[PDB]
Amino acid sequence: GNNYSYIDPTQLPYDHKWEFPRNRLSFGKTLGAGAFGKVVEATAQGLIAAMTVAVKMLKPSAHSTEREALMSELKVLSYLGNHENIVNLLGACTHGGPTLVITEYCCYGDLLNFLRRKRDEFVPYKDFLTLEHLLSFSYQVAKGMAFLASKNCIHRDLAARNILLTHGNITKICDFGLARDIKNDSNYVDKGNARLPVKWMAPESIFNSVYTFESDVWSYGIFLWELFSLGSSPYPGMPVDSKFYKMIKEGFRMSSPEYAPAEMYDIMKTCWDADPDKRPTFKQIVQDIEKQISES
Ligand SMILES: CC1(COc2ccc3c(c2)ncn3-c2ccc3cccc(N4CCC(N)CC4)c3n2)COC1
Repeated sequence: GNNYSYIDPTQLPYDHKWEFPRNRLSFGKTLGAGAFGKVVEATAQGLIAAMTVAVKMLKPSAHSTEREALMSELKVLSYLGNHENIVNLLGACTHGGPTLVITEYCCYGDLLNFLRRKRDEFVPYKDFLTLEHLLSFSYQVAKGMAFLASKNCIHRDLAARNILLTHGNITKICDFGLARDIKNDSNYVDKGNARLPVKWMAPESIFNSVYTFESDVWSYGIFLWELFSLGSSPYPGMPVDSKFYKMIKEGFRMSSPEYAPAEMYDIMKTCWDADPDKRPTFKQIVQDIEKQISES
């Protein structure tokens, strides 16, 4: 009985099959900077000639616990494996300097800014943005999240800003700094003291700091609202304050975006069930969207 346990991927050794020499890595422009650190475009010569990649790194002032967390994220990505709809791990630099995590590069950037740029040219039916594209995006994000859940992982920051768009209109979930394997407890209780994405969070995460497969599903529902509203900020007209929390707890939910199909707003509503047990799984969401695509 006690001779069997769940292998914790963050306790496994770093596998040097990922190691890439930093003297073949040339940094280009900065792609983003924030609590996650710094992300740059780069060329990784000979990782496969020259492929364009993204490289995540910490600020030079970073704490030892920040540095350990980047190593832990590397181990999580190493254990997770490859999927079409995530920003995949390609390599790392783990000695001779600060840790660098090398991942796929997505030339169109984040989906939120993409949507906000294409808002004015959007037309529901027929390059330009159409209802068909938005359904495809909903499907691909659900497939990436189903994959994470099939590996017993939660992302904890699902939002349009953390979805990237690459060639062929393929969407990829990015930023795994907060992702966790929850095989042992079937939840995660956040002990951190960082700023949190309150308007994307399930009420049980706000109130009790508990994260689960089902709280990722809540966030997916908020993502759907962002998507079909073409990049509107969620809960318009509502600051994050005592009024906001009271309303969410009492059962307030956002109305449908104008261009959301009724069956997609139906998914949103089940993602936001107050009872986590009544929310759908990503597996169920994928099957639902599949059938909507086929019926279109
Ligand atoms: C639009 C252009 C392209 O932009 C980009 C941006 C990030 C790009 C990118 C192309 N390929 C990849 N990544 C990544 C990769 C890992 C990341 C790990 C953590 C955080 C990230 N980001 C993106 C979203 C987040 N909300 C803010 C920081 C990350 N990004 C073409 O010139 C910019």
